[PDB]
Amino acid sequence: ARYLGPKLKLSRREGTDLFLKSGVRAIDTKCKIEQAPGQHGARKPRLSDYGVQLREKQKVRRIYGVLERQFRNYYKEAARLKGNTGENLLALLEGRLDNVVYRMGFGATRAEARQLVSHKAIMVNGRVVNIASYQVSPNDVVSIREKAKKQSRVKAALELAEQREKPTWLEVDAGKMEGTFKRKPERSDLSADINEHLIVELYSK
Amino acid sequence: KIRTLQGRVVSDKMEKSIVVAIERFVKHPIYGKFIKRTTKLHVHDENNECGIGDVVEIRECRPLSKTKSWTLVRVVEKAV
Amino acid sequence: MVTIRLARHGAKKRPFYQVVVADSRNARNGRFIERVGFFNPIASEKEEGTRLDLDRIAHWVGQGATISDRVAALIKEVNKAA
Amino acid sequence: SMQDPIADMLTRIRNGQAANKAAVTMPSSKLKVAIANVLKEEGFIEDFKVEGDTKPELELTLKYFQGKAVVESIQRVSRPGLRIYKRKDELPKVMAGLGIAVVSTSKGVMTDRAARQAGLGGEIICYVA
Amino acid sequence: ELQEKLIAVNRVSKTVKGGRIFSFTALTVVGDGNGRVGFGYGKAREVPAAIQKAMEKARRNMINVALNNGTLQHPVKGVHTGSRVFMQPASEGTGIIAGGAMRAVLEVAGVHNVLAKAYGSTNPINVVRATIDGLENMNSPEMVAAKRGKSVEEIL
Amino acid sequence: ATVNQLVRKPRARKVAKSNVPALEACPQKRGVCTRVYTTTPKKPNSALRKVCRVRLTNGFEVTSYIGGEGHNLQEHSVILIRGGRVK
RNA sequence: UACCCGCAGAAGAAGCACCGGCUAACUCCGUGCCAGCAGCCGCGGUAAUACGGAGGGUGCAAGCGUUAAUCGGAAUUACUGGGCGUAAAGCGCACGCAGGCGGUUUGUUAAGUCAGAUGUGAAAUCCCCGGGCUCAACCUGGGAACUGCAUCUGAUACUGG
RNA sequence: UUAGCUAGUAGGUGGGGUAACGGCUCACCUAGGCGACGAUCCCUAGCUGGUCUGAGAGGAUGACCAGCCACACUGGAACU
Ligand SMILES: [Mg+2]
Repeated sequence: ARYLGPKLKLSRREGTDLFLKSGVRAIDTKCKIEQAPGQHGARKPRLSDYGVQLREKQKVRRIYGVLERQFRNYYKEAARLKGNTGENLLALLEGRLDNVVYRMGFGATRAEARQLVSHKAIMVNGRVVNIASYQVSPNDVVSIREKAKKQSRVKAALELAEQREKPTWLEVDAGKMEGTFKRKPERSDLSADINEHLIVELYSK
Repeated sequence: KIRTLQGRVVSDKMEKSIVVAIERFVKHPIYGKFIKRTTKLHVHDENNECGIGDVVEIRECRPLSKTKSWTLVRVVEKAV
Repeated sequence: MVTIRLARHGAKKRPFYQVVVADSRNARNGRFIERVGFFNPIASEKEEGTRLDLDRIAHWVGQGATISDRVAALIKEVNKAA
Repeated sequence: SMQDPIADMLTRIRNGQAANKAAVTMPSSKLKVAIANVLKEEGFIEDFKVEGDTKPELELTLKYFQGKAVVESIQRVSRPGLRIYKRKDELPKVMAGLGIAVVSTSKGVMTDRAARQAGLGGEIICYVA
Repeated sequence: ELQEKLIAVNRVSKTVKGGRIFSFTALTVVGDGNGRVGFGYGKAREVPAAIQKAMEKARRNMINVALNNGTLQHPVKGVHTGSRVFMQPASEGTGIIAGGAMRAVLEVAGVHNVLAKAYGSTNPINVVRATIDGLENMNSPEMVAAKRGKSVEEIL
Repeated sequence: ATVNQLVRKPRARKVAKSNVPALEACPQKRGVCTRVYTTTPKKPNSALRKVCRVRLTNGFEVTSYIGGEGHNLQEHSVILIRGGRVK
């Protein structure tokens, strides 16, 4: 129930950055960033209205690695809630446990953040949480437990967090390798390449 | 005070029994039109005293007959 | 006749009981009479485990109700704790 | 023939707007005045002039704005073949409340937003927008 | 800043003694994201050529539409040539709910959260003419305050 | 469309039937092969469509298209049909 | 049993469907109205993006497809929310009962109608706010709701009497 | 393209009967009773909370949980 294929092949499909590797080696030095994979990947078609709504939703899933049914459950939850549904939807996406570990930069990629939660190396409010898709409540702490603090892939990811923009809604520590979920973020606190007014309409035919 | 009803004296031929029809005036559950709907009842009169074509006032009583569980209380405007 | 017994309402291996006024000839899925409270044997900490209207119960024993074994135990032990 | 004076009235209002007339007259009724004394108050006509002794005749003054009309819509909700009785909660909002709905309740004739503040429903006559 | 969307690519024909002269036709709409929008139906002998005539029609002859913040102000319906189309404001954060040409014409109209439904003919020429007519006569609370000689709070 | 006519007579919503009645609202039904043969189709296409006349469970005698290319079908053989018309 | 530590290696653990348009995703080769394909329009009559194979790609996922079965889309029975000059559709007209419908004005009545209040509308379910299981599914607390009906107190504009 | 249906039927009086009221049963009177607001007859069917769909209106639906009902080889009958 995971994607296991080539990561940058998905980047070549959507054509934009998906942050799927550590960014140490330059991304364009690993793939033609503006050719879709395979034979007929150079020629850009007159892409239709249906496709760009699909490609937008296929972007956001492949941003966070979320399969369709479980992603649809987020849509059902966000539609049940109040206000802007896409802002509610992104909050659910930011509510993911394996997201915040990448947002705290403890794992270099989200999949490198996910394996840690899979291999039980995390403590949330002092409690180990095996589920990567767990929804993070506000004002909680996410601490590396002391079995796998000594992994070299932890502290090298901390430097990659220094390379990235530091998020705002995360009171993150370094010496204890812990953090604190301050508050929920905004639409504005995330990127602008994700349209609110498309992923709603795709699931509202 | 009592749960009483009125209606139209339809038949008075059979002895100690009159047939009274009652208009219930009800909305249609879909179309919303108010319909005159008719509920007839066999009412035990005494005395066979009711004129045909009359407004009576009735009351629910204990079961008088096989088809009759209704007894009048009084009569308004007996004439034709 | 009128009973007050324990009614399994929960998942497998984790029981939860609606201790209600019911009938001693009816069943657990089926007919109760009045819902007078609940009980969790897996009542953890920081949560109540037995919230019963202990005065309408006295109304029905006044009408001659029948009280089960744990129900007689737990109404005592609530009053032996509250 | 004559199945309603009210539906006669609203259509005579409706056809007078497009005819760009300044005065629409008709025989008057007690219910007609009770409606015509709302739309002046609600600002959809300018003047009504009830006159007539043997038979009262209501004469209206149509309100025109920037050349064109004011009455953008005028309808009938409770028709004589199908009556409408809605409670205080099911009172509508004509043009999202920008227009008005004429309701007659036991407290005479008023608008719906007054009837909500009156807190009592009744018979919805027409929609004016 | 006037964003532009083509609507229809289409191939009609005249018939002569020699045969059939195919001609490509195109429907477009422009709009600024504010309450200014204009459609354009162009026609030429060529697909990238008739669209420019369709745009040039649409760049002229605009219409001024009283929007609300991100939506309509009150629901209204729209008709042109058997193409009865109802539309409706919605709550914030729900997107445009419409199909066909109506998705395009509201997006260049700069609304963001609507409800809409087409009845009858879904012919994209006359279905967008019905959208415009409903958006055209949709009026402000401020205007009907001035039309009725009142204020906003004298309406609420 | 007058509501008095609507009162005296309700709107008769039209009742639709199945085009595949022999299954009698089942997903698949067992059948027995009666005759296996070919059939020329109608005008726009020209082929020999392999097809079998089938005795069913409920005694119905129907025809059902053999999909694919090539088969090992005999008469007096137990088969299973899913539906779908051939145009 | 729940849960807790050791152990060992990337180890033992991914597949269906699809690419003519409809609808996201194409080339090559076989094939020649044959073999076939097919939800619809429709493809194959030697150069097939529609057949078959390959490559590549799209969609999902421990499942993926097909069939069955119900609503939706379908306003395609149109209460909400249709039409009848010629696209289906106004009886060949007239009469007329039941029927439905009713000018104006005053009182009366309070039936309808509206308002209020009691009773009931079991629980479950759904909704809302919570809680509990590592989360989720699930369980569960409280609430709202159960659009009603009965009764009582009004109300009097309209519709009735 | 089911229009007439009913003789204990319908009512009364009296007697009997049942825990209970009542053609419940019987006797004797009366001729009534029902139906075009669908009686009658035919076809199909356990019913509701609910479930599924639908924006709603509605539509379909009654496995699982409930509430009720009916049945227990078939047809019968009482017994306790
Ligand atoms: Mg929202």
